[PDB]
Amino acid sequence: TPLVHVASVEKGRSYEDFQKVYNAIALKLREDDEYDNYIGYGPVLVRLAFHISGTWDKHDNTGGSYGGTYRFKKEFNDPSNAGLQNGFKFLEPIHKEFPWISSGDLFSLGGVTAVQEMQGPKIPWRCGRVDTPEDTTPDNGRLPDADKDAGYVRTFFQRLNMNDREVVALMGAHALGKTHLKNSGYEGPWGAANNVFTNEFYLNLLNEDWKLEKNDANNEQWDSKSGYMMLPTDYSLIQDPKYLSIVKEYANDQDKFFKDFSKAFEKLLENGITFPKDAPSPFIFKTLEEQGL
Ligand code: HEM
Repeated sequence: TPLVHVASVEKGRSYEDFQKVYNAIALKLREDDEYDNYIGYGPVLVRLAFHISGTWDKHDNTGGSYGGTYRFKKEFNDPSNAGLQNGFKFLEPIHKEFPWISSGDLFSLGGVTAVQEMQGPKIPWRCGRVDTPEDTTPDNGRLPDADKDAGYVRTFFQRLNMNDREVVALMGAHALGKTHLKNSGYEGPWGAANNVFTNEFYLNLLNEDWKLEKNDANNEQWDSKSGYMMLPTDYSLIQDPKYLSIVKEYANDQDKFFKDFSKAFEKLLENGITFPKDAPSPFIFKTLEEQGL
């Protein structure tokens, strides 16, 4: 009925092979630090990992990270994906260097690398994604809109099998990077340390004095006097009672948040994939720092 996407390890590669891809990405993150006014490419990679995974549909098993379909024009030119071409271009040279890795594996590894190199938690990762044909490319319109409420969010996430806790954990990724008017019709960062992974998102949500205003693209956003912004969907996390109690917990305990994020992120990246019993267990990569590089 539903497609079956069985993970198949890149022939003859082991842990050491993947750690090398990881190190290459990480070294290039360290090196191209001027991107986006010195934010670096971390945030854009994280966003890319979400976008390639978020097209999944638990009803017929289409979309998700397995097929590396973002590589095709249709998905590539998805209006919801505007701005991601920057993460793509960042990874190309890496792919050229390690041509045996599948796309889905590369896109998803980039997210993991980014998180860990920005001092986030360790995210166990699995290889085995296999490139699929251009016709397995999902139609545009499966990614979420920003101008909605908590109801919308819950519903949307349900399509990916995520519960409340998972939604809130994943959203703390909004501590990174910022919105760009030309990309999404929104402008401004969510906080101050936008290239270090922390629970800042939750603190800003609870602690700032947010004002609803229209931006230059004529969209509504929540603006704070500190110069931060929140999308309607971010703001909805404090409008929903179930969401709000989790926001508070995270605001209160970065460690808890890191644990929840880690699990949720890996789940997101593995949705739609079947891992045979002989498949290697998830790898945990060392950072540059841990290797002394
Ligand atoms: C309701 C769900 C979500 C909505 C509506 C949403 C919407 C957006 C929008 C409109 C942008 C700005 C794009 C631009 O102008 O460059 C953005 C950026 C971003 N998104 Fe989300 N997002 C959602 C969930 C997530 C999740 C689950 C993650 C990862 C766990 C994520 C990671 C990011 C990151 C890191 C950025 C900043 C990228 C940069 O600085 O280039 N988002 N998101």
